Amino acid sequence: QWALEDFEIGRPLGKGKFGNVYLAREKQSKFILALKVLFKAQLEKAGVEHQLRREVEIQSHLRHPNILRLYGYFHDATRVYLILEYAPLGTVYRELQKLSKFDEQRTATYITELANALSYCHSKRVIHRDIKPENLLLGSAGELKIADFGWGTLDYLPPEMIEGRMHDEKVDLWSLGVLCYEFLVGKPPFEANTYQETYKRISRVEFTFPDFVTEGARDLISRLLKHNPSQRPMLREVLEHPWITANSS
Ligand SMILES: Cc1cn2c(-c3cnn(CC(=O)Nc4cc[nH+]cc4F)c3)c[nH+]c2c(Nc2cc(C[N@@H+]3CCC[C@@H](C)C3)ns2)n1
Repeated sequence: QWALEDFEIGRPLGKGKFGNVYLAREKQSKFILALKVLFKAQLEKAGVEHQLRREVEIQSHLRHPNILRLYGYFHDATRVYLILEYAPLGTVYRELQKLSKFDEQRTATYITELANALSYCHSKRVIHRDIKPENLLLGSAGELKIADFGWGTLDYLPPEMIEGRMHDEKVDLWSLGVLCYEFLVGKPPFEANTYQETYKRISRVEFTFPDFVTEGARDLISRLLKHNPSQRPMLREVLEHPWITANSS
């Protein structure tokens, strides 16, 4: 249905592992959006193709306020184009580089917004499995918006995923705890200088808190960062946690 001709391309917003995402404007409507321009080569040469058709069919039917909407797609001779919602306030990754760390109030609200989005996702049996600051964006109101559902650093992946074992929706609960720690501390709990140092830290669940981390934050992260998935809470408990209710908005 769509074609490059129907849009006016703007500045590059960011370069990713398969191509770049540009600011764009559909000519007739004047609708501002994000144009993820990915190379057919870089994608197909790494056997990724199947995940992009997934991202297409998942992100398009996925309608929620905290989920980057996908309006459509197309593919010319050399490249592949996904027409996406534009997050005026950019990535959470960039915000965290600017601020270094986020306060208890900004963290709680992001976990809440992630939790509500993931709660909606776990209904259609949609598990993200790849939540990380780079895939978390910010709408006009500074509200969190998740991108890239088609699915590499180990940081946010739980033991089950890395060890090649059976995984559930509980994978995203763990990622929420790696994020909650990261947003408050400024680095993820298992951050190491090698894949193998990280693989060991995640496997043995070896992480520490700086002095400033609140007891309620120490609690939630510790509840979420459990090796056995069953022992992790579920989203309705995260949303009802005393640290989240006290500090969220
Ligand atoms: C980078 C980027 C991406 N955007 C998306 C988007 C769409 N898809 N995805 C996922 C994806 O591209 N993934 C991906 C790409 C390639 N290969 C593998 C992959 F997995 C993110 C939507 N909106 C944006 C966006 N908006 C911005 C606003 C401002 C405005 N800014 C605010 C702060 C202060 C100042 C600088 C002004 N800056 S950036 N930025």
